[PDB]
Amino acid sequence: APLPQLRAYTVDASWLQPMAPLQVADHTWQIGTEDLTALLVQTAEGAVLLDGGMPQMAGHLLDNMKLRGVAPQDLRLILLSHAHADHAGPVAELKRRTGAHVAANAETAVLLARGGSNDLHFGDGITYPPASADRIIMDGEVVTVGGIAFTAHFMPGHTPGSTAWTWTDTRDGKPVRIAYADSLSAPGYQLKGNPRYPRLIEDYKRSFATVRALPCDLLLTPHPGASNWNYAVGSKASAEALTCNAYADAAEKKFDAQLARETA
Amino acid sequence: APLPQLRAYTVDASWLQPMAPLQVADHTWQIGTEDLTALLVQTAEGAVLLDGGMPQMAGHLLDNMKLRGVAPQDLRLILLSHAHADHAGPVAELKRRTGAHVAANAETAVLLARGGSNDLHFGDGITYPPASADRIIMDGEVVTVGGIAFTAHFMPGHTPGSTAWTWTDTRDGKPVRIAYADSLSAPGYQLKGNPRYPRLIEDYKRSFATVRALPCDLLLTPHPGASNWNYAVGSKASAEALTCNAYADAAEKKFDAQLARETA
Amino acid sequence: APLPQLRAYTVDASWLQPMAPLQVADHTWQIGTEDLTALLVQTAEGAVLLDGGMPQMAGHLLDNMKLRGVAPQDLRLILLSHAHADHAGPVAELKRRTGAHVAANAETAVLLARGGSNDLHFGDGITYPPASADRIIMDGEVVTVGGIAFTAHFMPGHTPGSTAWTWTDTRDGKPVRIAYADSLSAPGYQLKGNPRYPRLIEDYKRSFATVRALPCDLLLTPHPGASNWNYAVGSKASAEALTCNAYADAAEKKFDAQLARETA
Amino acid sequence: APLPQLRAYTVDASWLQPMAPLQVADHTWQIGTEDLTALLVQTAEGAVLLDGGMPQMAGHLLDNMKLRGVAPQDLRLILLSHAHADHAGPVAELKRRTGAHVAANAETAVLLARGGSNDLHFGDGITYPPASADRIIMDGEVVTVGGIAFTAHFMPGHTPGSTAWTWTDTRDGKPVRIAYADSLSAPGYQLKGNPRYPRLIEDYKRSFATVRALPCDLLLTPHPGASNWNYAVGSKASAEALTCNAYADAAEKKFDAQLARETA
Ligand SMILES: CO[C@@]1(NC(=O)[C@@H](C)C(=O)O)C(=O)N2C(C(=O)O)=C(C)CO[C@@H]21
Ligand SMILES: CO[C@@]1(NC(=O)[C@@H](C)C(=O)O)C(=O)N2C(C(=O)O)=C(C)CO[C@@H]21
Ligand SMILES: CO[C@@]1(NC(=O)[C@@H](C)C(=O)O)C(=O)N2C(C(=O)O)=C(C)CO[C@@H]21
Ligand SMILES: CO[C@@]1(NC(=O)[C@@H](C)C(=O)O)C(=O)N2C(C(=O)O)=C(C)CO[C@@H]21
Ligand SMILES: [Zn+2]
Ligand SMILES: [Zn+2]
Ligand SMILES: [Zn+2]
Ligand SMILES: [Zn+2]
Ligand SMILES: [Zn+2]
Ligand SMILES: [Zn+2]
Ligand SMILES: [Zn+2]
Ligand SMILES: [Zn+2]
Repeated sequence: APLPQLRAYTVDASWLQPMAPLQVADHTWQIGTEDLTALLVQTAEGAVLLDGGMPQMAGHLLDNMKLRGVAPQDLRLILLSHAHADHAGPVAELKRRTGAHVAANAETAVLLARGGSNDLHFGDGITYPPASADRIIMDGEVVTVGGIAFTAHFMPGHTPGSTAWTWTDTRDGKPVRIAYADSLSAPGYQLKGNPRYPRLIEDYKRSFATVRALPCDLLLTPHPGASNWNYAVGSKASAEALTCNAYADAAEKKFDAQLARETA
Repeated sequence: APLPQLRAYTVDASWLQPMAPLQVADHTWQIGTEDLTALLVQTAEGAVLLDGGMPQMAGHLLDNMKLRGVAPQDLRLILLSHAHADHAGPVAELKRRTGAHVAANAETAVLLARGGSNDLHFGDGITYPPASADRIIMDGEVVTVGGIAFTAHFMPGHTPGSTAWTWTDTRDGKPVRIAYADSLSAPGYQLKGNPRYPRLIEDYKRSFATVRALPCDLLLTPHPGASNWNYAVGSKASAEALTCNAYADAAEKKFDAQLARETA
Repeated sequence: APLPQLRAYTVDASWLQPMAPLQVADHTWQIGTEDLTALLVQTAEGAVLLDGGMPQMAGHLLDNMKLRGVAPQDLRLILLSHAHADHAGPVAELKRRTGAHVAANAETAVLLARGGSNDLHFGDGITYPPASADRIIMDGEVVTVGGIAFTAHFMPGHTPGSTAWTWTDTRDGKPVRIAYADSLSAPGYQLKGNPRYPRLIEDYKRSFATVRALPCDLLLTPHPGASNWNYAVGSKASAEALTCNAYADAAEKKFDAQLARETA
Repeated sequence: APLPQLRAYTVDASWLQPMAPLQVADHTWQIGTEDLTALLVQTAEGAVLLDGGMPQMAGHLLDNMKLRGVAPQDLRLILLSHAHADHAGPVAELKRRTGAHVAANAETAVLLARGGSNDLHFGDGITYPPASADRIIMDGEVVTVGGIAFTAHFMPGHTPGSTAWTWTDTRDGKPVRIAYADSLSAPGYQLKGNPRYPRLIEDYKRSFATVRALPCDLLLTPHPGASNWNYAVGSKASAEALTCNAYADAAEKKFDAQLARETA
């Protein structure tokens, strides 16, 4: 009766379905897969990547960047929603091959520094190659790259270092306010009385309020289905998208229903 | 006209005035200096150290531990109020010579991991030897060592990872509630509109409320004068001590007066 | 045509076949599996663990330590042959649950710090949870725990930080010289002209000489079959064991034959 | 009788005497001070910095880079001779302000990661702000930036991670072979029987041989006086420079004389 074999982190095939760059605004592009968001922001002094997807998407991300005429040495900064394997996967590899820097909060940095191991909820089930954060950022801090300002809004819950990012792009000269909000889901989390996360419910609730007040004309999420995006239909991909008010309100209903039946 | 020489971190002589162990409760001992708190908690399965003082206090701390009959290999865990050079100084050296582990929150851990460099307010002026946190702890988490439970209460302000520690000791069988609260001071901090700490005032204000609600019969602070302790007078050292309500209220008045004249 | 799924590191079932502690000398015990070595050395002031095996062996190792009456807080130090997933697997978990310290050379430490990712030969195929080395040790340095002295002998090759450990135990008062030598194999390695390891052949050759001159009356290896141990047969497990001279000489023949046909 | 105050690392004033860029070859420039070498190599795809000097030279280095028309975001890579405070001082600050990457061997990386603390010979006397290495390089590995190839040659001694760097520049179309060799000095080191560095003498001796065989038409050292450079006299600065054979031979004589009188 030998000990069990290691099991790999296997996801849906749509999460790994490569797609060509889809334009969101004048400078923002979706370069991930059909069901996993990876945002590229092209500026005058370099490019910014927000999330990367699964660990095996590093090559694909570099291909799409090459399609936009962004050389590896042109990727200046990597930003994260939260340091889980399905969003921060290729960060370590992308750092070795692009010469980019990684800005994250303290909670995301320590999790990224241990490759997602010892997760508060998942343990060691979803390990990815570890990467080191180069710059610790605080709640409400401003990151500027080539004239575009990225504001961090801490929204703890899914992970302690969950972050929503907001910046103002243009839609052919028309200023658009874009908010990239993190996941508000608690898949399988023990919500009440979790010894690894005592103030979990208080963090989630305040985070629901933080997403509602985001300056946002167009919302995006690490999973496009969470904000009702559909990357397949190209031009019509943002048609049935959700506001921030709808996003936080629908996520809270699921949280409360889950919180209620957890007591049963 | 050469570039200026490096300058060392020099403190008051009372901060480095060694003192014999002073008993606080049945298991809690003060083993630091006259004006710098270093708390030793002796249990059945090992000892816990809360803060260490200046970097040059490592030898003195080990001497006082030897006086209490605590061998180096008996120090099991090191806890921190905040990872500044005058409180977390000897941590790196104490880890090499005691085989102890260090529990800290994410914000304190990243600061401890870079030896206090790149401080949000002090820059590189107060560098100390870096040490690595072994266990990341969350707000309200419980650390237990030999039957004594240590609860963490996040109180950001002085540093982003400022933590107050509470535990229940005895005073000859009589249960006493001890709270070791961090500094609530902002010495020279730019409070309003600090780009390195945008939500600084909101963190301080909520932290004033957090210290008021601490379960506490006897309060201690990293600087004994802040809670009106006087380690010199031995038995009478806790006579004119302050409550948590008085501590947070007096610190807030100074904060507001400082906040008010900062606008001038 | 989606991107391929992650694959887990799967090994032979004998590598994960738990076994009861098998005594090697008066203080040295084998507490790993049938085909994976994990050595426990019990002293007067604590215990030392050499290697741990696969990542999923942490619980089993703690059980065997409990069988020898070694509490988790009695494990003082963890030593490594090399920081590959099949030998340094449970180190990160064993540190969280035993309060132990990890001594390794610089090369092993950086590899352990990135969880075996970005391997010089294996890439990211064999990732394990990352752990941090607490004490950097040099070639020929002495580690002492409870009167037993452990000498490190650098033997680069399999990994840049490969280390053989030697110490003198007793066999009922009779002093025995034990050498725990690392693997001398290069499974699938590109030997000549490897850009990630330019001086690879020079390191291997000098390492063959280093193992020959080890003070050794009884040799052990991370894979028991490499030194012709057979952990199943209990008392007869060390019968057909190899000397250090035979071990290094047989490994060199395979290296040269592999080096010769690599040119073809 | 209080404990002593911390003391700062104070050097000679010539070590901090800023100087304008002095041209060494078509692409190599000296941008440090009069008695501390900091080499800038300008290529088609970016710039490379070799060493930085004292920690307070970060601003000066960026000024000289601005004089050569090298923006901060144009510094792609930082290379180190050894991670002591007087050569690797501004690395941490230069990483935050240039978006550059740091390549170092394992031994230099761990020392750089702890800010030079716990030195094998100096203890905590010469602490500098810690920085993290982004890419671990092996002995003889090739680093290429914009068509210029940098070869690492490990030469342990002064520190375990001491590295000499060689590359081929031009002197108006004429190919020149430049070797930047590390210090071969052991100032105050205990050479024979040092428990922190057991094989110290063997490392130094083999390192004397490694510097002799360096492909070198023009040698430079972290301290210009060690190779008989004189940065003050501008055009005549490389007049009385030493070969590699002379450099290693003169350093060995001092080592042996020091080794001989250490036995007395
Ligand atoms: C770690 O990755 C996730 N979880 C899993 O893949 C497994 C472990 C599972 O929960 O079944 C996780 O969190 N995600 C999110 C998210 O909203 O972030 C959603 C929607 C669910 O999928 C990924
Ligand atoms: C970094 O150490 C401190 N600051 C200094 O020593 C210098 C830099 C200074 O501010 O003049 C700091 O913070 N302390 C506290 C505290 O309450 O924590 C008090 C009361 C003031 O002294 C120390
Ligand atoms: C990373 O673990 C090893 N390699 C593998 O499991 C796969 C990747 C494989 O090479 O097929 C590795 O090295 N080992 C050794 C050793 O001597 O250390 C031997 C004998 C072969 O197995 C393990
Ligand atoms: C750590 O910096 C050094 N040492 C000191 O500054 C003090 C501590 C001292 O030894 O008196 C050190 O090593 N250097 C070298 C070198 O060759 O690298 C030389 C020539 C001497 O100066 C610097
Ligand atoms: Zn997730
Ligand atoms: Zn997800
Ligand atoms: Zn402080
Ligand atoms: Zn203080
Ligand atoms: Zn291996
Ligand atoms: Zn193996
Ligand atoms: Zn030096
Ligand atoms: Zn020097």
